[PDB]
Amino acid sequence: MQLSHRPAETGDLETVAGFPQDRDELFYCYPKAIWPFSVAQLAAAIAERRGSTVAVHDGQVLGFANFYQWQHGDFCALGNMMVAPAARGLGVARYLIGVMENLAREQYKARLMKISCFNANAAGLLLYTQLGYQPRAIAERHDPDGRRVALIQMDKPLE
Ligand SMILES: CC(=O)SCCNC(=O)CCNC(=O)[C@H](O)C(C)(C)COP(=O)(O)OP(=O)(O)OC[C@H]1O[C@@H](n2cnc3c(N)ncnc32)[C@H](O)[C@@H]1OP(=O)(O)O
Ligand SMILES: [Cl-]
Repeated sequence: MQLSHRPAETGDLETVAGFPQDRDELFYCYPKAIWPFSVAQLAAAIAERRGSTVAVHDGQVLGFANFYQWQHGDFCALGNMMVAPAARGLGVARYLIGVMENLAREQYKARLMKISCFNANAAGLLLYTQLGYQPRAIAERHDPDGRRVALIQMDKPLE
């Protein structure tokens, strides 16, 4: 998987808004969104966030991520991490997380990256563990059916 990256563009949003395959996946990567996902919901997140970036391979947009918190000299918090279903398990998220780590360091002078994953998202928890993130805290949250879930907050030093 040779991959490139660039800022997200308007024409990318239809494709990216197709990445979550079901209500669970949408909850995991964007818990304030409501199913079905739409370009309007994606565009609204982009407008409130920073660093919205796509990963591209062989002319296809395969991954998306951004920051929902940014604090210069301090940390960024990575969210909306989503990969095309036909392209999972090929390193897209690993590549994109590295690009976002570099952007945090270079543009934000961040010392730390924060992420939070819902307990049911095994793939996400294992992704960030593989990339050297460690768990710090667990917070109670609710899913769209009002059921109690656990949000696992993790972080990683950027040096
Ligand atoms: C902070 C957040 O935004 S959390 C939200 C994460 N997003 C979602 O859950 C939305 C739906 N899911 C997806 O988009 C994807 O499955 C992602 C983002 C979780 C993973 O993206 P991928 O590009 O498939 O992951 P990538 O291939 O880069 O794998 C990197 C690591 O993730 C983990 N991983 C990825 N998929 C799986 C899986 N199906 N089962 C177990 N571990 C997995 C492994 O640790 C893997 O490392 P390895 O292959 O060296 O063992
Ligand atoms: Cl998010």
